[PDB]
Amino acid sequence: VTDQLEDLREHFKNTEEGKALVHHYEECAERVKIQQQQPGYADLEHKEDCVEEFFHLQHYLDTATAPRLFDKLK
Amino acid sequence: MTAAEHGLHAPAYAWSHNGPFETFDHASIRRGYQVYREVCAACHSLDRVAWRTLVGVSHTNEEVRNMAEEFEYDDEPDEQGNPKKRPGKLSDYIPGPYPNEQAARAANQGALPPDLSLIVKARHGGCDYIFSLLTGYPDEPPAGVALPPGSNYNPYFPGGSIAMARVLFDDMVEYEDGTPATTSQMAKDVTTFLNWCAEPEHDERKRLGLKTVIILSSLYLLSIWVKKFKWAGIKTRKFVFNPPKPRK
Amino acid sequence: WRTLVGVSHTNEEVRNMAEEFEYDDEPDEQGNPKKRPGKLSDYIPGPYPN
Amino acid sequence: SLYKTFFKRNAVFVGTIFAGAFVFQTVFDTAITSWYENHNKGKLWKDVKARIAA
Amino acid sequence: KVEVNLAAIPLGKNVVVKWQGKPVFIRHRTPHEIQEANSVDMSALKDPQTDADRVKDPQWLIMLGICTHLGCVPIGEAGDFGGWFCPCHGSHYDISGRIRKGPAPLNLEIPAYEFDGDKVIVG
Amino acid sequence: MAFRKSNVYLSLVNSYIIDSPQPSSINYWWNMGSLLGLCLVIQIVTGIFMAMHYSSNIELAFSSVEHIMRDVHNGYILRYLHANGASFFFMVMFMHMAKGLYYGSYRSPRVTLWNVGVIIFILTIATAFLGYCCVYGQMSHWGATVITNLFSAIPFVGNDIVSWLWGGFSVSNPTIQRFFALHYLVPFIIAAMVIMHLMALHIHGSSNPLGITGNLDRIPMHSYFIFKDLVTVFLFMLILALFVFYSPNTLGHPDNYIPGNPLVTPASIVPEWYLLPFYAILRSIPDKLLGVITMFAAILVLLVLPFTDRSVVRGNTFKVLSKFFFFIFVFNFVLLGQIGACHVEVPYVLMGQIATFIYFAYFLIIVPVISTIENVLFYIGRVNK
Amino acid sequence: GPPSGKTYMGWWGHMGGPKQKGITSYAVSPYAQKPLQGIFHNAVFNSFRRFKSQFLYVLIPAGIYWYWWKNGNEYNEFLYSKAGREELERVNV
Ligand SMILES: CCCCCCCCCCCCCCCCCC(=O)OC[C@H](COP(=O)(O)OCCN)OC(=O)CCCCCCCCCCCCC
Ligand code: HEM
Ligand code: HEM
Ligand code: HEM
Ligand SMILES: COc1c(O)c(C)c(C/C=C(\C)CC/C=C(\C)CC/C=C(/C)CC/C=C(\C)CC/C=C(\C)CCC=C(C)C)c(O)c1OC
Ligand SMILES: CCCCCCCCCCCCCCC(=O)O[C@H](COC(=O)CCCCCCCCCCCC)COP(=O)(O)O
Ligand code: FES
Repeated sequence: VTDQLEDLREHFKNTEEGKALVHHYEECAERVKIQQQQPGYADLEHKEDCVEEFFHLQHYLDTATAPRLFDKLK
Repeated sequence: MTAAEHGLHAPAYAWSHNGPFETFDHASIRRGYQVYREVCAACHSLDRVAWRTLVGVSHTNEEVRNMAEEFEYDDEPDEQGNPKKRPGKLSDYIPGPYPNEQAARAANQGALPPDLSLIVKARHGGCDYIFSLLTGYPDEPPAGVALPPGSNYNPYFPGGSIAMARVLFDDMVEYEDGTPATTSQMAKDVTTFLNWCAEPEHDERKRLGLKTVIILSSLYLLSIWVKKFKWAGIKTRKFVFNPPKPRK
Repeated sequence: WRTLVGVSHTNEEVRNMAEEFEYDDEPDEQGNPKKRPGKLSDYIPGPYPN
Repeated sequence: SLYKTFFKRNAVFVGTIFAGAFVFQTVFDTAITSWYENHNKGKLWKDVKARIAA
Repeated sequence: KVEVNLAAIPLGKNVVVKWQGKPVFIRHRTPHEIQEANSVDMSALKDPQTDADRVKDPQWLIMLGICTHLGCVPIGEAGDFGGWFCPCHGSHYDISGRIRKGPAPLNLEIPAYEFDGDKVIVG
Repeated sequence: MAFRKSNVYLSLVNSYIIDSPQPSSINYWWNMGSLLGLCLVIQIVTGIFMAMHYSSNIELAFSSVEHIMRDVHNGYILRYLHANGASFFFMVMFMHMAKGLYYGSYRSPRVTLWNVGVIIFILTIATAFLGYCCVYGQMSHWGATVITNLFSAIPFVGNDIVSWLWGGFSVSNPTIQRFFALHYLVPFIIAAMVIMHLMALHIHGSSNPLGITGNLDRIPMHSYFIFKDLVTVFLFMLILALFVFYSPNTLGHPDNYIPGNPLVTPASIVPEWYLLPFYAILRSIPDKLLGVITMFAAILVLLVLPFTDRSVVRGNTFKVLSKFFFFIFVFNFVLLGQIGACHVEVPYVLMGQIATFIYFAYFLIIVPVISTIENVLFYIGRVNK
Repeated sequence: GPPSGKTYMGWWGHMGGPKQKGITSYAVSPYAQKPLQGIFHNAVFNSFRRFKSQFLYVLIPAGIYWYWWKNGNEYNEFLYSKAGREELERVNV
């Protein structure tokens, strides 16, 4: 028996609202990967991370899977 | 503070002891101790919980006199002053795994793992934070975050970098009643147990609270009548003015 | 040990009388117990442990 | 009358306030415990104690 | 008064003790770290201060690590110069304990420590 | 004569709670004085029965609050009735200092009554603070560290006062052990200043919500306002019992359940919620010496209120402008209890500097100006010339 | 006991109001009338008349300040975003 949250978090990952967010976070994660390969990156002191785009994705799954999860658990 | 320094918000899980009449699920405290003893008893003290508090909550009286005789506490010394040990009893406390603070920071890479006896009431979020902290570990940090070496990411911790790695994987304990021991089942069981460790009065407080708001909202509604009864002479008192003759 | 300073012994005669005994230091960076020589802020140690 | 028995003498007015608060003490405590346990059937300890049947 | 010895503090370990109910941050330095400490110009700091008026015996580093903002805790041998990093607001500090990178407006203070041979009187 | 008048003790009971002629038009805001008398007995009786189990050392402070909440029979009742009841003290009292600020109860001949109000208010702030630092939580160690380090700003006598106040060199064992024997005491000084507060009231009697003379229609206290107080006693007991049994840790901070550690600072040190407006006045001035004064001036600016009110009518009941600007002051006081909780961040420093200017321009600028305009408008509205 | 000062309240009999004459005060016993005679039609019609008067003195002091608090709390959350770090560098310093 697999866990009850991760499949539930996978089910709300690929809805219509989630796929506009998990693509939007992935678009941030590509701009990081071309900034992390340019010269002079280690001494740049302004590094864009995608914690804001990850937080929008994680908060959407948090509101959708909060009232539904505890029905699954024994 | 940005959103990363503040921590992600802990969502509202539908616990079985929320609401003004629901008690603890005592079948999930007996299964919540077993996740404590076999996962996080290795590195977390539970300093304030006596063994006798578990008798009649989650375990019976014979089960705690065998759970407490595994450990060894200090006895008063013998006839020649040599320090001797003894097996525990019901009146002793749940012992931590580390003999002092510096032995705790030496094992867990500097960071001191906090005592869990009041960790539910000492965190903003409550049970929704302690549950979502354990099930909040991603498989990788978000792209752009460089953690310090030896620290783990989960976003619900304030600041991102926590020093606890993911200690809940599927079927790492085996329950005594055949419940499927997933991570979401196990994190739900400790968080109900650590809520009992923090609030061991949560069953009796919510039934004396029922006995009081019934009386103190029927005493209050009786006193509106006896106020209005004893004020009916002045509430309905009528004045008239016949202006006197100015001859005086 | 500090009350003996100035009453019946000097300041160096007590810093060489408290460094004969040994008291419990705070433990090291591995949590092992350790001892230290005494100082002026400690009490005169009794001869029996309990 | 009813006034002539109960509410006339104050010695028997507060006699049947205390005798009506002594009955109310044991009845309302039992009728709350018997409701609060029945609202949470399946979650209390004596339900877990019976369900450990091996 | 705390009386830690003149032979106990090692080179590459950052001692953090509670003297007088306050955190005191100690390291033992090398002679090459004296000129390494004040190598940055005073104009690249928000306060001018050299290693001379901060530490008397620049081999023996004695610092009080109550930071100027909240009193947060620097971590030993972390940061961007091999000194001390304050993860509370990102106040980077050197091996001389002066603010270079971070929003702390002043350097961390120095307690009145005195050498008398085979001891230091930190009081 | 009657025995309630002929005895030396009972005539003090008679002239205060039985035969005291109260005006027959006072609304339910006149019960907040009787609630504060009940809410003082709640703190005192649940202080004696709680301090029989409390050891005041720095090692056994936080460990013996948890001994109350775990090991004493009904100990969770006592600790929660008294930590929440202290937060209900300051909510009834803030509605008691705002009845009298609204209905003109500060004016003459009741300036003696108002000045014992500000003295009781200062000792009650000092009592609830000194018991907060007795739990030795994380917000209470770093509360006492931030508060008692403000007295290190007095010139040349700063450090000697603080080191006398701490009883050492930092907040240590003698500070917590003396913040208990003081905090045991000051309630008995409040319980004597309350008797010195009923004497200042009894010579001229209570006001009435119209602001006119109440010597014409007077009804006694017994069976009229005894039973009008029993309504709000049984209501205040009800809203306290929801906040004690059903949601006890709602008002307090969660960080106060961490045992107090002087080595690790918390995220943001805030006081308990009722000192939060004055903490935002203290934090607004970009100076340390002026902050200690202005946070103390904000309690003492209530004393210039009998001399700045330039109205010939007592109270704001029949006034349009001085009833609008009163509720701007109340909702400014709530906003200062919110900027005290936010961090020192843009723009909560321009807000906390503006919304502390409106706290002080109410007593010094708004009330003398809009009450002179409210006397020419009462005059030229009736006089025809 | 000593004689005290001149106060603006006396006691029963010499209360110190103006002399009043020709004011008749009829009142019935509370045992002969019904309490809660008008608890309805006062909780609906009277309690709307009280609310109709004193609510523009409470709402406008709470519609100036709640708009002020909300228009700062959503400017504080713009500065601490990824989109407002180029504005925070010019206002914090
Ligand atoms: C150190 C300095 C101390 C200063 C203390 C600062 C204030 C403390 C906060 C406590 C708030 C207490 C508010 C009480 C206001 C005074 C009582 C009052 O004025 O009520 C009467 C008023 C109108 O009634 P009248 O008697 O004037 O009219 C008679 C006509 N025949 O009736 C009304 O107009 C309605 C009353 C509605 C009260 C609303 C209270 C709001 C409380 C803030 C909640 C914030 C949540 C957003
Ligand atoms: C069911 C298992 C566990 C639970 C519920 C739990 C709970 C917690 C909680 C509530 C915190 C505090 C987080 C905070 O302050 O925001 C914490 C921190 C910590 N835990 Fe766990 N813990 C568990 C298991 C473990 C284990 C097995 C380890 C083994 C090494 C561990 C190591 C730590 C450490 C080192 C910290 C401190 C991290 C820091 O403060 O930076 N924990 N834990
Ligand atoms: C005006 C009267 C009082 C007020 C406003 C007051 C307020 C407080 C407050 C705010 C606390 C901290 C509560 C917490 O955070 O848990 C407290 C704690 C405490 N107070 Fe009082 N108090 C009053 C009277 C008394 C009296 C008369 C006593 C003792 C005889 C007393 C003894 C205590 C004790 C022992 C604590 C222990 C810490 C705790 O368990 O909360 N208090 N008080
Ligand atoms: C432990 C705290 C207090 C107690 C027990 C107390 C007691 C009382 C009582 C019983 C009354 C008569 C009932 C009433 O008029 O509402 C009263 C009136 C009054 N109190 Fe207090 N009081 C306390 C605090 C304060 C404070 C902090 C202030 C003002 C800063 C204050 C100012 C007044 C005023 C102005 C009146 C007269 C109001 C009027 O009758 O027109 N009191 N007090
Ligand atoms: C103007 O008209 C009035 C008016 O005159 C009055 C008096 C009040 C009422 C106000 C008060 C009564 C306030 C006065 C309050 C005090 C004097 C506080 C005193 C309270 C105490 C609890 C005194 C302390 C005494 C004890 C704690 C004794 C209890 C003993 C204990 C706890 C030990 C128990 C141990 C054993 C072994 C039993 C009004 O509200 C009012 O307006 C209507
Ligand atoms: C001391 C700190 C302040 C406390 C504020 C309390 C103010 C109100 C006190 C109420 C006492 C009521 C007695 C009146 C009375 O005896 O009238 C008596 C009879 O009244 C009653 O029978 C009332 C029934 C008993 C009420 C019990 C209330 C106890 C709740 C205590 C809560 C406060 C501690 C005489 O009334 P009569 O002259 O109209 O005939
Ligand atoms: S503690 Fe915040 S900058 Fe040093």
